[PDB]
Amino acid sequence: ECYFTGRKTVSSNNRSHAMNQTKRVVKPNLQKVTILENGELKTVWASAKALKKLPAGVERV
Amino acid sequence: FVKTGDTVKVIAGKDRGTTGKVIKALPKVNKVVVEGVAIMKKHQKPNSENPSGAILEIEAPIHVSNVQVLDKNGVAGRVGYKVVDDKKVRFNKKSGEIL
Amino acid sequence: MKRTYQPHKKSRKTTHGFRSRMATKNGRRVLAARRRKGRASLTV
RNA sequence: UGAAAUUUUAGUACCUGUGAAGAUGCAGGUUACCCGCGACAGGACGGAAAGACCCCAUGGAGCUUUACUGUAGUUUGAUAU
RNA sequence: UAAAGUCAUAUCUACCCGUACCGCAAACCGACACAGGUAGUCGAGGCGAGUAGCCUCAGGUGAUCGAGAGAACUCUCGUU
RNA sequence: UCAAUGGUAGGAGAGCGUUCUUAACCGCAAUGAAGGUAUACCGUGAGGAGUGCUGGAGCGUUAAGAAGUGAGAAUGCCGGUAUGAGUAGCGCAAGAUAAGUGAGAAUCUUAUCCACCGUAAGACUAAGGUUUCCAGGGGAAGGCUCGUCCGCCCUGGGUUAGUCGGGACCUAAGGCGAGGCCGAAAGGCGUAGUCGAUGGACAACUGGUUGAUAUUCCAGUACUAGAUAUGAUCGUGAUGG
RNA sequence: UAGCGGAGAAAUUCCAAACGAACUGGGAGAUAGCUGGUUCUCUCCGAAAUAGCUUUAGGGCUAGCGUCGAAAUGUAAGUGU
RNA sequence: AGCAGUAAGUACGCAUUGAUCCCUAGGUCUCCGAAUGGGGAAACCCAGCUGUUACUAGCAGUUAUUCAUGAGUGAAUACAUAGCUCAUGUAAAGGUAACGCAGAGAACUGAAACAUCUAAGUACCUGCAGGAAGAGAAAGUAAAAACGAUUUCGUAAGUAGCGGCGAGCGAACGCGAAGAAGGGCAAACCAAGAAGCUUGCUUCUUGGGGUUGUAGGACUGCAACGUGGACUUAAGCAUUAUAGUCGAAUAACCUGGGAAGGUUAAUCAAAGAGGGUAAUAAUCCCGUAGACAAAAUAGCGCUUAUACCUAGCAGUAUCCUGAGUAGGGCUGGACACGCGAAAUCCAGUUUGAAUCCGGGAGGACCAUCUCCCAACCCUAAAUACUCCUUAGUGACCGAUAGUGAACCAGUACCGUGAGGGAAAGGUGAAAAGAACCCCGAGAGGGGAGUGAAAUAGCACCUGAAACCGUGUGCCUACAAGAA
Repeated sequence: ECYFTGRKTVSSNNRSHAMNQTKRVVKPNLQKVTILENGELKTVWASAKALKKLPAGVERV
Repeated sequence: FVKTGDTVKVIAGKDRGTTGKVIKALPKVNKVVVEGVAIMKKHQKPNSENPSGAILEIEAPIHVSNVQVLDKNGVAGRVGYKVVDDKKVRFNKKSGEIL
Repeated sequence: MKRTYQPHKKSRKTTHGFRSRMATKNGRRVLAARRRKGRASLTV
């Protein structure tokens, strides 16, 4: 689970050929990273969308 | 009522018109033992406090409807009360007003 | 022959004591069903 | 001292027929004082068992498979890391 | 480390729960004063290897409707 | 007058009875409402009143409306009563007499014999039972029968520890588990730690004692640990080893 | 160690007087072309048990077969001889 | 004006001086339990600290955790950091009637079977909340002038649609009614500080600026409107719950055990609602209609300055206006929408703008036109449901009903457990409950007496029905019946 990436592994539902009414489990991107040090020094998970928008504003946010 | 009391009429019921002194009403009973009135008698065993028994002229209580308080000239009715003085003044209607 | 329950005191508790039933967030729920009904007792 | 199962109620015989096609109770005919009591089992298609055999249900379960659909799982490749 | 120690010495104290009874059982668990089950420890003599028998120790018990009559029959026993 | 009137599933029409209906209409009722009961009336039917009696408070009318609304019958249900049937059984073992007890004794109590078990059918002790123990009294039910007896019932007492078993010690198997781990969530895992005896640690044992408690009450002997009172002396010596 | 499960010297064996899928509560008065049950009084009229189709044959959908009402009476059709 | 809950049942007593009682507030509040000093099976054990007061005591309090906030500490390793310690803040854990929201989410069914659908995103489960919640201020709908946030209801209307186009599911628009409130911020800028003080800093902190659609603000102009809205503060006013108070209006006769019934008369009137009373009451009582009453009590509402932030306005130097954002690919889902011509929105994943000459919508989409300005936040009101508090209402129901439960019901009882789950009210007006006497071991009876009544005698009104009877007139012991 990653906090500032928003949501979690959130449930969904699977389709098929002439769909058979099934289920999926949505998983986001899971990366434990520790990028910046503002007073941070804090390891935490992240998602790759938030990785590519680390240079959006994510050094303190 | 308020605490009876005095001689008290009995209009309806088994003994019409009978008047008799009261003090002992206990209004939670909602029917009043009055001397002379509703003459119960008990065939009691020859036991403690009466080693013969067989006769107890204790008398039955009769309902508030058949209690009728008179003011002191023997005049009953409806108790207008609290009306006159410091805490409370009892009286009946068409009455000589005394308590 | 042999029957089911020949319990001892540890046996009569340790499934149904107030902390046992209270423990797992679940048995206390069905105890609260037993309270919202409110039968002769609670814990046994 | 004292129950159970039990059942339309029935003072409920026999033969020969008849009949949802095998009679106690029906037709014809026969024998039978009334009521019991101790033992017995041929019936009363005796009970107890909405057949566990067979069959049916667009009935369900379980099992099997190279039925059809899938699922996880297993193994590619893409692609952010 | 100075009586913390420390022994003599002296007299007090020493908490809380459980403690009765039954328990191979009419209280247990077998709906029952039920013909089951139920730890463990001891468990006499006499013969007798023997904790098997068998009769009496110590000990405990008469276990719960009976009398008749000895049918047939039914079942446990003894014969041929 | 003529013609019609077997009739199931079928369909149409009509009417009865119950209850509530604020309705009104309009009475009854203690001289007896309702309801019950007998009844030798009437009505095509369903149904209706009359009288006798119980009985002592609500009920009836009419007309109309509204309906949980018209009872046999389903393993219908619930409650009661049969039936079989005075039959089965009376729950694995033998008592016996005399005397008491009482009102009433087989079955209660005693005496005296018999009998049985006796590696038990003894005693003592787990779990269990949760007062069943004992004393006195009683016999509504219970006792598989009786019953003065009782594990039945009323009342009252009865269980005593520094050393007995546990806890104030430790810990397995295990459980819970702050930290942490992962996980829609709840959660599930788990380091430290924490409890967890059936285990390992440790002082008391003889005699007497009741209706009943005894290693517990007390005679005798202890020992364990601490205390305060008291000549030490540097001593204690840890979670480490 | 708990049911989509467990255990299992394995039979489909057991999982609290008891299991090829445990027990308790809810869904949910699951469902049921199949069984049973159906309650007051009268009058009048009065059946079918067949065709056609149907995963249909012990069931439905029409049509034939009743009943009542209405519109006229194809200007008589009907039904006989 | 007696008290001495239940109710007998006793006793010391207690009390118009004012009790008992009613209400309001305060008090203490055993233990467990969120349960929390530590352990622990619920009614436990063992503590530590601080004073107490005495003891190998006792008392009183402090000592669970997480979070937040400080303070100190300070390892590898110098600072630091982790980590540790202390202090402060119920915060906050927890119990929860029903409604909500959000996540997670089936099956059975039905489709005459069934794989698509349905059931329904419902059953369940978890979390988050309040008195309601969400809900919301157009990056909207619509299509011509057409309006102007939402919400609920009716309508449109099963209309448009979708769908093994089966079986089904299913709108919106517009209109009608209720209810009818929008307001901030970041941004841009301006000022202050501190700082990359690497100077001119181009990041942070404070306060103005202003929240925008026909653009709006900043820059140049320039106006003080009460405001839950530009302060839903405090002070008075008023009144309600929260104790209750007063409160009218009648006599006789007949009957009976008893009148309110029948009969004779009279009254009242904001009270002839209803309930008791031995038997049906307006005038007997409670009451009732009205009319008064509360200090404390929880409020509601009105007036007051204050409890504070807003306006118009012309012009447009340039900036701003909500970036991984819209979008695009794929996989989903919701939207009536089942991938379809598929809109439009929201997810994962990937790619990625423009930014006022802008951008978006107008059911693929390309131009013209209409409307709007997202990608920042809050918003009462009309609505949903009651465990609850009364005020109550009944063509509700009368003890198999009515709550499982009118009764010591969730009781007994079953089951180890989760669970299940019963049966039962009525004497008499009043116990006035049968003194005594006799039978009887006792109970029970029988007399007496009791009461209107004793078939009325303690599970007692009324008492069928099956069952058992006892008496009774007739008939049957040569008979083989749906009786």
